[PDB]
Amino acid sequence: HRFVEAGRLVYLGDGPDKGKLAVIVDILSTAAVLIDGPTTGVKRQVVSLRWAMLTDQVINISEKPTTEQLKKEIEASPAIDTFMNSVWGKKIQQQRLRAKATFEDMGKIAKLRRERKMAMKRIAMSIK
Amino acid sequence: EPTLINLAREYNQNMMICRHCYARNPLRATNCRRCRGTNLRKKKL
Amino acid sequence: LCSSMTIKVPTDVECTINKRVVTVKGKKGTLVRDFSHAPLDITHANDTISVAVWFPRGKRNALPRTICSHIENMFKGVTYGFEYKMRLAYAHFPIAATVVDNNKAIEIRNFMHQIKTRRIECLPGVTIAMSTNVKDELILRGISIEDVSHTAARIHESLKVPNKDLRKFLDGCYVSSRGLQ
Amino acid sequence: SHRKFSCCRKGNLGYLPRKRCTRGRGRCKTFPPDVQGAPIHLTAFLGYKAGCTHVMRFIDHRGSNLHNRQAIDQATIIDAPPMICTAIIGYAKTPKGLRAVTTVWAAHIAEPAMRRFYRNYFHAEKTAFSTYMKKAADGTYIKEQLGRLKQHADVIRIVAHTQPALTPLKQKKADIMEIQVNGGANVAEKVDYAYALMEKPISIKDVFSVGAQIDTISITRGRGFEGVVTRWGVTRLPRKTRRGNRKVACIGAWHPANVQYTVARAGQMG
Amino acid sequence: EEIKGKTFLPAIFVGYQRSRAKQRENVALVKVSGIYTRAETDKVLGRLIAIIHSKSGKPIFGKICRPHGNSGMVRARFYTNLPGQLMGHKVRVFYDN
Amino acid sequence: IDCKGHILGRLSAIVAKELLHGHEVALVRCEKAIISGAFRDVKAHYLKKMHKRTNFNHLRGPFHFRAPAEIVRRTIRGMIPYKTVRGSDAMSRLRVYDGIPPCCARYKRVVCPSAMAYLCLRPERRRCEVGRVAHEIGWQHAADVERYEKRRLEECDKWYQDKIQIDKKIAEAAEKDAELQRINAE
Amino acid sequence: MQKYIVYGRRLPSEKFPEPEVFRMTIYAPNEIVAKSRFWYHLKSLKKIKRTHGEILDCQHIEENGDFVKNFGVLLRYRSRVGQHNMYREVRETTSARAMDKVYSEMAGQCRARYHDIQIINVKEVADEDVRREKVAMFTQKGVRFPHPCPYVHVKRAARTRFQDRAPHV
RNA sequence: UCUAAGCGCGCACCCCGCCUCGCGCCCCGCCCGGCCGCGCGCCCCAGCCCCGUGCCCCGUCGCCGAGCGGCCCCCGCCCGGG
RNA sequence: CUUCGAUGUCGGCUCUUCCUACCGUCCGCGCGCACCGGCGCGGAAGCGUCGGAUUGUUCACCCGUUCAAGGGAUCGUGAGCU
RNA sequence: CGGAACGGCGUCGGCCGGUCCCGACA
Repeated sequence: HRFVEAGRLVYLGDGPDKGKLAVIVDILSTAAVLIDGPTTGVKRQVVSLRWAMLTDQVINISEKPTTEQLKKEIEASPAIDTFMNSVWGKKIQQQRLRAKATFEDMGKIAKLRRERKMAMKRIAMSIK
Repeated sequence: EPTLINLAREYNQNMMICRHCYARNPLRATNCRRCRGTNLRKKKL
Repeated sequence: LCSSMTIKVPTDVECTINKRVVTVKGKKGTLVRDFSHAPLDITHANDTISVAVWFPRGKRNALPRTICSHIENMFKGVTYGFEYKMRLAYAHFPIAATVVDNNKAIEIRNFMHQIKTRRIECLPGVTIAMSTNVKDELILRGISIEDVSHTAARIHESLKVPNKDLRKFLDGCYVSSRGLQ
Repeated sequence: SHRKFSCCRKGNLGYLPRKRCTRGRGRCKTFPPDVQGAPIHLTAFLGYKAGCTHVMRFIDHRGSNLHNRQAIDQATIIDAPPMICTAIIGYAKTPKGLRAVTTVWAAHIAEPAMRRFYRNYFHAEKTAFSTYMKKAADGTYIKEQLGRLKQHADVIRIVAHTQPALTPLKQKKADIMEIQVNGGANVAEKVDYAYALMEKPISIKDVFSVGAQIDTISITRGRGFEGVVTRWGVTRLPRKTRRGNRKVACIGAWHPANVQYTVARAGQMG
Repeated sequence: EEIKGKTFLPAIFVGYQRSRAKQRENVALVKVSGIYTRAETDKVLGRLIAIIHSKSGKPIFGKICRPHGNSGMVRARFYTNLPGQLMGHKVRVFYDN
Repeated sequence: IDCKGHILGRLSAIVAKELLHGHEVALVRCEKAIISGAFRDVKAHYLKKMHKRTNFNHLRGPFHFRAPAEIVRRTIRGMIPYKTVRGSDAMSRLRVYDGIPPCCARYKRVVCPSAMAYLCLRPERRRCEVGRVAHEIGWQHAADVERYEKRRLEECDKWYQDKIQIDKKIAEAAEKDAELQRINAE
Repeated sequence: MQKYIVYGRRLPSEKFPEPEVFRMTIYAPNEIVAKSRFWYHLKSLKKIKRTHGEILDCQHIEENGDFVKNFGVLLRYRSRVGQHNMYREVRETTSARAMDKVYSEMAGQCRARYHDIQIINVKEVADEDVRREKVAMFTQKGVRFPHPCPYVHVKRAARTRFQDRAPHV
């Protein structure tokens, strides 16, 4: 299950476009692949398959589809939405939000995280 | 006896010996299993 | 690149493959072989088991076919069985082979007038019987080729002349026929 | 250069260190294998060497010249007065080895056992087991603790004490020794057999049989500081050696630069 | 103590800025938690940190000055100099000031 | 840290650094750690490493501990400055056990993925468990450690069945001030 | 790495007022190495040293990288035994990127550095003309293979190190 | 086709036992007393059964008890003979 | 090259250790291996490799026997000896 | 894993020739 084929939505594990969604277009080798992300921010690039973890959704794609043809299909296909509403999708959105947190914000959250640890002790003691 | 002597010769006499390894090796062998890639075989009656 | 091979499942045998453990069920029994020692995508695919190794390099390419053959030996062994026939070969001294237990072990005595007694215990799933019509011959019958083959190698290994010229002293128990019936 | 003439090392190096034994008396160290479902039996007994006699025996050994012939052979008498069993130790085999669960003692321990527990019985305060005799003697304590052994132990042993009053020895204190109970169908069969013997004499006639073989275990006769020739068996040097002939002439070579553990040295023999 | 409701982000004083030849006890290397990248270190740069002296019980304050390697370790300077028996002991980058 | 599947050297180096940050690590199930390479060769290395001993007195010499946790501990004493106080104290902070003993059964255990042999080591690099090499060099508790880890697992599962049941009650208490923190914690 | 078309000729002389202008297409990291490689060839090929010559242009070509093509390169390389000729095919978006792949493969398998390798020609083989099975395997219309290295998401473990469970792949 | 996966047998060698020493620890007896900590599913990675999280606050407000896991405490000589 | 305001200088005796480039014993395999024997080869340093005549001799040589490899350790071994 | 002449049907990569839908006697 989950294969490197044209259209597979790929999460970008590393690189300039980490944390972004793209579609495989052509496979140069097992090592590489040409991905582009018109709906997202990824421009057309050749990335190593290492930097791109496969996601279950595969988008319908015309062979060698440029950026404009690929965008029409990527916009029409409901695959990006299905992945973004998924458990992996929701985590990616949550991870995106976490990165933009100032030192002042990191403190806010740490107080609200200690408050939770204590709340669970108060609740677990209650569950007798 | 005859056939049983042939069956025993199959398991005891029909082989190929590598001259360096001295290893028993099949009769259609090209290279010795132990003396890796050593191509020199024989077997005597 | 996928190096694939395919085997066709006989309908005499109902086979289940989970993980890399393959269980075949046949008239003569159920055999279970685990192939998790190697990287293979074995698939049921209607009536065809396909081993399917992926990205094969030097010996990964070798794996698809041994597994497919190890599975068809399981299918054949459950459907027909395996009988390896072993003929005791001697000259001056007759070998005495006695089948013991519920036909689950053998004792070979009088090898070259030796006071030693050599009992070889058949592996679980192989039964040793004497020839009903062949003379000086042992029939090893079981559903597993590896079990029936290993049991017969031990019987051959037990009867080994100590020193001497094995070419002149060609006595021993030797596998004569290996076959499904 | 080489020694030039092959000769073995004088001495066994598995009997090293050759030091005076720190253990008080001979200890068993290991016990006979447990063996499952055998007849239940006691593995060891403590005795005191008495003497040696020499016996005439009829030897039925076929293949020996002395078959259906007569032999005078040395034999050693060991005095073995009955031993009172006083306790029952259970050990559970664990990842760290056998670790004792508990040792349950009898409600009454005889004076020779108590004597072992104090250096001078007369000037001793005699407090040993004082609270324990009160906690025991109700019956319930022993059973509840024996129940702990049945549930959490694998190796049940009986702790026995020799009676020195029945011996010509000047000891007056009982040698206390653990003896394994082997052959039980279940652990509970061993503890139950042990309870029958608790606070009661056990005799050699029950423990061993004529014709059976026994491993004697004891501390040897002592000769004190002894020289290399007597202690290790080294050859006395020729009579003209200045500094004496009773020594190992070279204790090593220039390299390794320290004297080796395998080189014979003077010290305690016995 | 001056620090009571000061929340803090856990950190550890790993050791002095050293080479396998020469040690510089003036600057101390601190591993701030949740910071694994030299670029991540910017968020905690120029911030007050403290190490509680183990004999005294009182805080030796200091500031985080600059990043040490690509893996987050920061270089920090303290009002005095850390005694060297305080390596591995925790440092506290306060969320407040 | 459960050393099940952890490559000996690659886990030890992650642990040695945490011992030097004053972290008080305890390593359980060391017997299940993995040494890369054919067993016959791994055993041969551990049997060659046991041949080095001070000729004059072997009791003055290197000590070869045959137990899996004692091998694992010597691996860390190599990647630690032990003669110095910083490293001698760090060596004190380490507790290593084969199996999960009763002392460590009730602690929460983590696993370092970077040092595990499924992610590291290609399929085919011939893995070897530490315990097997230990019984070949001379550990005497291989069977006793398994027999206890079989009974430990049996209680673990009985406890888990009760734990799944209790957690439902804990999770069912999702109404309180905890929701207020969750909404803010974004 | 970059791709340059370098034009150069011998200096004008009284016996030869106009000298011949020679153009070569050199794949090199920088303009200075491209000019250096050009002169190495024009010394051996046409007996023109840099001292006796002028480089009239070292143009940089920015080839379009939108779609993958198959490239076919022929090179001459020098081993510790002696010079050898070799044809390597590579599927890459551009020729400059194709020489990076070839140089990387020649460094790793043939232990050959850039200065040993001389590039006789690079060309775009069509899917029909590809002669290497590594290249041909992916020329096919629909090529689907599992992720070759999905365990390589261990990039999480450095940042994480300890984790409650061992992650599935 | 003994080997590449898989498997059997296998050396006066090696490792273990038995044996010699044994730091520590254990159980018990006398004594039964303080001090400390707060936290448990398992497997498998060519099913990986839904993943790519979590914890991220050991004082930062946490510290009762309960239960478990610890740790410490504890134990004569002279003299006479062997 | 290092030691000459000094590192005692051959063989024997005595004593330990070490190596393998293995003579016998062990395990396989090969012979122009019928057997007995020999002989070649790979693994193998656990044990054994002795008593004497001449010589200061190591070596040599011869006699004998359970038939007898080779070496290293400041050419091991002088506040050990001769 | 200082290292040689020489071996390798270990595995990858090349160069150059020969046959194969005139199926590599049926």
